Amino acid sequence: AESAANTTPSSHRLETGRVPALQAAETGATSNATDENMIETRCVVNRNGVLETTINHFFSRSGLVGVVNLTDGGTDTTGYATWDIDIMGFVQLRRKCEMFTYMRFNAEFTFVTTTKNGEARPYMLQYMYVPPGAPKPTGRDAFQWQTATNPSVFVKLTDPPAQVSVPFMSPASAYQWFYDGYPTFGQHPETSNTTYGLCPNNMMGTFAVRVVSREASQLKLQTRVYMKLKHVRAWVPRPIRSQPYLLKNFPNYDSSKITNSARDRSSIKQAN
Amino acid sequence: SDRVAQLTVGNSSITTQEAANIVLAYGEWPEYCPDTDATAVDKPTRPDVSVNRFYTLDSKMWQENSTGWYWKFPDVLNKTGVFGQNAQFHYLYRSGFCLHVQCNASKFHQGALLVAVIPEFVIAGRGSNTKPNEAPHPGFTTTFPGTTGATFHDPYVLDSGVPLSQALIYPHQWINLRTNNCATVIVPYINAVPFDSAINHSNFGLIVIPVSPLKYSSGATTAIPITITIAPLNSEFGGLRQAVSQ
Amino acid sequence: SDRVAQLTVGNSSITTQEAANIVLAYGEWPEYCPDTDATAVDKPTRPDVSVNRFYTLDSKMWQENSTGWYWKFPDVLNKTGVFGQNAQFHYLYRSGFCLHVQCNASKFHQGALLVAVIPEFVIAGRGSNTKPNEAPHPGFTTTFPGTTGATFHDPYVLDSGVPLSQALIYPHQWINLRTNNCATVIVPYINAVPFDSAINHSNFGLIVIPVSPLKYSSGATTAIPITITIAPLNSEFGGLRQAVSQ
Amino acid sequence: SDRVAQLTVGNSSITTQEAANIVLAYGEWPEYCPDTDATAVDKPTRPDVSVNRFYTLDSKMWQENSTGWYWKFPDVLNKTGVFGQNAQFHYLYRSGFCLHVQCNASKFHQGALLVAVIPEFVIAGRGSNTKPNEAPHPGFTTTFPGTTGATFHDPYVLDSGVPLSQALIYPHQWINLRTNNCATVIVPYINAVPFDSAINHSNFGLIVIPVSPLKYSSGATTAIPITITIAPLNSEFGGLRQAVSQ
Amino acid sequence: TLWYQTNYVVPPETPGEAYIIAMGAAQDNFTLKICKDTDEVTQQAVL
Amino acid sequence: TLWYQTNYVVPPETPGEAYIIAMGAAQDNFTLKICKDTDEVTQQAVL
Repeated sequence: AESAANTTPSSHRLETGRVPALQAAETGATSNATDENMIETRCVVNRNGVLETTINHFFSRSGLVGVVNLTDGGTDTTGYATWDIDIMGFVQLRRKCEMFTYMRFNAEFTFVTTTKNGEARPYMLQYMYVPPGAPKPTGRDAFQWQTATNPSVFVKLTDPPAQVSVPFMSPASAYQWFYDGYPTFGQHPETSNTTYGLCPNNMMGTFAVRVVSREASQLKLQTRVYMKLKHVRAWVPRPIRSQPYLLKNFPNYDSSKITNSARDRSSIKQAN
Repeated sequence: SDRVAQLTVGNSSITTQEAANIVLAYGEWPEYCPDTDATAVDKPTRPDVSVNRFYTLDSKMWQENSTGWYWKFPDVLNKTGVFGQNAQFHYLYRSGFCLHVQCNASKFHQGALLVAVIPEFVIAGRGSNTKPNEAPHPGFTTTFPGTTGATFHDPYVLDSGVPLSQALIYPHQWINLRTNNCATVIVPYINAVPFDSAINHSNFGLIVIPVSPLKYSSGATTAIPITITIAPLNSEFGGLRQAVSQ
Repeated sequence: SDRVAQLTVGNSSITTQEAANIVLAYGEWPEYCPDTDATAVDKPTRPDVSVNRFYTLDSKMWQENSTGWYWKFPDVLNKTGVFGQNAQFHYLYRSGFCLHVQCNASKFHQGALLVAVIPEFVIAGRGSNTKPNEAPHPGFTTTFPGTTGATFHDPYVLDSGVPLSQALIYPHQWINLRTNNCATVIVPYINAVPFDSAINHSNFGLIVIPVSPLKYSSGATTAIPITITIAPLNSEFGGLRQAVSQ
Repeated sequence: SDRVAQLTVGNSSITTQEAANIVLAYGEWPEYCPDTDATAVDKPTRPDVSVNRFYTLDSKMWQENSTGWYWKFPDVLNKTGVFGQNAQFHYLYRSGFCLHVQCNASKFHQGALLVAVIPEFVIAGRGSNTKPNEAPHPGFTTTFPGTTGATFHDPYVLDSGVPLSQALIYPHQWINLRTNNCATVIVPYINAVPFDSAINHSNFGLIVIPVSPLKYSSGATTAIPITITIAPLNSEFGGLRQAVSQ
Repeated sequence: TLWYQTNYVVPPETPGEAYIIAMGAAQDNFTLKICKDTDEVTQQAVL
Repeated sequence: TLWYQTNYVVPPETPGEAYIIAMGAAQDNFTLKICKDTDEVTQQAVL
């Protein structure tokens, strides 16, 4: 189906027994009433395309995913900056992604790093991908920055932004943003279930970054992560959320102060 | 020739007089796990009779100020019968389900219900606190209601932040008291893993929400219950060990 | 397979649930004027969409002391829409009509209506004066009621001196509130001339007369309207000139 | 295609709208006496029209405290019409019967009746006396009620010492006021002799017993009659002599 | 055992007390064995 | 626009207030074009 649909010429009917406009909705099915079994239409050939509305063209946008700060002070400094990789931090890509239950794709992370007031000095950075189970680096001159059996990218600030391709690395067959269950066994409390809905097969390690130098660098960088989806497959479509997001890794909403799905009108018998 | 039906599974049978056609979820029948998609090595067990039958839950009176109810299907019949006993001893589980919701009334009552399944139906906490120490989370009887069931607080947002109006994308069916008095949905095994524990993870959940209120004149009957039966089609179990409770 | 029907003409559609079979008047379908029977020379116009559709008139409440109503079909939709605009500019006119009268109620109301067409339905004056100067004659809104309609004074004699009992020779249909809630009559062009003015001559007229009175118990609904829709099948127009009003 | 029926026998016809299928007693149609089973020598008469038609008896109001009624079929229409006149002059008799019991109500009434035939339905006397001089015996209007009918005293034991619960072995049919409003049983000639007197011996008897009581709300209709019609199929008569009364 | 699945709902101006008649029979595989006397009758009067 | 054709007639002892549920979908010739951001969400709290 490279185009939308064509309409065949129709005419009028005056006879009993054939009722196409009485599709019962109690059956759970969608009404299959076409134009040709209704008001008299003409012959039109439609050449409008359906290529843009596909999933692969709908999820091939980058969007912002994470913002990582790097203070690099002089007396209360940290040096490194870890950031756990998750996409449920910015409600735009999350709202676009949470209209399905199970997804599977590849990523094209792009890292854009700038300075506080805005400037690009030729300082060399080091982006490190720490998988789950590998030790996290503690310090700007730690032992973990040797990057042996560990992927890393060396790029400067004046260079174009780096861009690496990340495969599908979940231990299960697909991703899922809705896990109605519990990660452990035993007795579960009733007051505060901080373990309910915790997606087990979604953790993907921690992203790290430091500045390659000896002493220090009096600068405050701020890098942004842009993740593009590709080779994506979606299952079990879910309705789109109509409530404002409130938490990072828990779908919640305000019990009072509920937002309606539509705006208000003056009267029901008025279209304006 | 279509408003009558007799569903027989095992040693149970469900007869009806006013019914619509059965709803088959996503066009897929429940089938056994193929050897290509499997990942375990131990041979799974298949009782095929004692765990494949219509288990009837309790009935709930549908008043005028009712909001709705929901269940978790690999948790409701998790303590009742051979299915529950077989699911407490094993670690892996895979099955489909056949659904049937009864709600009859006279030809003078009015109202309509919406019965549908929601895969991965995660319950949302209700509150306006963003601190991790006071953020409200649902309890265990709210997440896993058991064989009894749980009620809704804000059924307009499905108690999940998702609007009820768009919930027609799920496999659904209506119970309109002027058209029929029962609704039937057959659902296959929907998961991103071949086998999964039937205790620490509910696959999906049934929901009954009256959108059109129940109305009747003074003098008619006033007890209108909602009865639900569940058939675990094509059950498989693996990883045999000691029996756990929860 | 017969009590359901969907009549689609142009951009309109009429769905029903309780219907009898459609009545075809005198066994003749509405067809275009053949060249043998024609007498004009100018080419007629045929819009085929904008004048061929279901125009819905107003509704009339059917009380207990109701007598009946009647219309004049090439006069009712003579000022409303493209059909009326096309009929005011032209001098000749020829078309058939599809009829549909809606009247629904509960299963506790009783009563029956008689909807039928009467070709050349001339209204009679009511009086006992034989002098030409005082003999009563009907007014213009009585002869040509318009899109609103007119009521009966003596519906037993059809307001014409002709008994209602013998009016079953016309193409008729009953609306019995225990059997159906709609009636459909398709009528061709009936005239002794091929083309005729649609302003100074009404071909026929619809009549709705409740012979069985409307009865119900205290507590039920009390607003029972009568809705009518008209489809001008196979319209033709000729003799184009300036638009006249009446 | 099955809930409608028109039974036409002779110059009579019975139309219905809510009916179950006809019941054919013991799988045998009423047929004429074959020459092998016959024992008389004189030629039998066969009117074939005037004695083969639907004779309608009286109607009986079915109240709330009703117990039931019964008849004797070669005795009910024994004084009414050409069948009775032909049966009073002759000595031998042989015929089958077609049955039809009407009982209509609204869709708000409830109750169920049991109409069945009992071959050799002998009435039992009611009492606790074993002496031959005081043992109670039924009267002639109790054994042979005539065209009117007789009522039951203890319909739980069928007024015969035999329980009503086991009376479903006879050719029976139910009249459930939510399903149908008529019941039809066709019965052949059942006797241990080819021909028999239609005056001193009733072959079988119809019985109508309301097991489910009649119930309705205040405001509905209160007159619920039971109407019965009888068709003497395949009548034969022999042994012509003077007319006797009883 | 006979249980209420949902309810007995009824419109107004309608009696809210119905009745269910229970009937019973046998199947095609029903078979009997050794015959004896019944226990429905033990005593009898001299007729 | 939704109009009353004849009436809403009802027998006695029956509620005289019903409800109509409205549903909507698309046809086979429904097609979309240029993608953009939605206007259902503009502000967001720091999660």
